[PDB]
Amino acid sequence: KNRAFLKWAGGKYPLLDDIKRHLPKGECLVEPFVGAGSVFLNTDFSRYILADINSDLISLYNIVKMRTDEYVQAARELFVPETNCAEVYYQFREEFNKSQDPFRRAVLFLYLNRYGYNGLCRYNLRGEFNVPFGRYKKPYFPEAELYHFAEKAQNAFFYCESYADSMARADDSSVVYCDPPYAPLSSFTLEQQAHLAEIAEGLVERHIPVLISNHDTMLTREWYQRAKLHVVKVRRSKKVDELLALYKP
DNA sequence: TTTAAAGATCG
DNA sequence: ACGATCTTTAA
Ligand SMILES: Nc1ncnc2c1ncn2[C@@H]1O[C@H](CSCC[C@H](N)C(=O)O)[C@@H](O)[C@H]1O
Repeated sequence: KNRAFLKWAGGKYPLLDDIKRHLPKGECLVEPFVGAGSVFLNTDFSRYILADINSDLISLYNIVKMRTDEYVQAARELFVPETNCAEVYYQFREEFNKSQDPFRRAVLFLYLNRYGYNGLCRYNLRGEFNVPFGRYKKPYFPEAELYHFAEKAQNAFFYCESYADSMARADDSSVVYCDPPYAPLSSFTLEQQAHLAEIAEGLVERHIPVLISNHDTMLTREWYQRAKLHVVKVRRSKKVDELLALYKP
């Protein structure tokens, strides 16, 4: 199982085996919520359509793809012992929020992801990254993970857009996998959760397969009722299980 | 300016 | 999911 170079929510590494089992074969893979791209990095499709609402995330991916060697040499210089302290971290975080250069922002973004608190990605209403210092012993520089991403990305297109627009890029030879933000166990609204299901039912009706992963709750059962859903027992957090909704035509 | 409740901030 | 301290919202 290949590892992503970013710390990110929805790593789904223990679920990668289960996703691949229920993921239909196809020419292209559409991923509306790509995030760290663990599925993209652990599958074998000829083409990829990868999208996310996070503009920093998509901008980083393009730069890693198009300017690989340049980016790696610049980002590696930030992973040295003297950058592992609060004062330097908050200046880098400020430099990121004031930078207008996509390349420089992409470099700092990896630093903030690996040195930041719990690898979180948080913004205020001004679009300013405000995650505090993480205080780790020795943050890992994912050089191998970076180069592997860049190679894999040669057959991929990245778009910063909502799920509705990205899924509309799907043709007959494409498969769609969806990993939306988790459903409430007790932001991404409930309407969007149900909307995603509606669009999914549209694609199948049109001969495009769709696979959706989420928690196993009462709401997810109802949203994904028109799909041959399967369950997997991760069983921890009450104990909650993961639901895999498959819209096979 | 008053005001009570809600939302936003960021370590 | 935390919390002291900001800003916001409406009459
Ligand atoms: N409305 C939207 N349209 C497209 N992408 C979205 C979106 N809302 C959130 N996303 C992206 O989708 C990704 C989901 S990763 C979330 C995985 C898992 N469900 C969890 O909640 O932990 C995030 O990186 C986020 O940037």
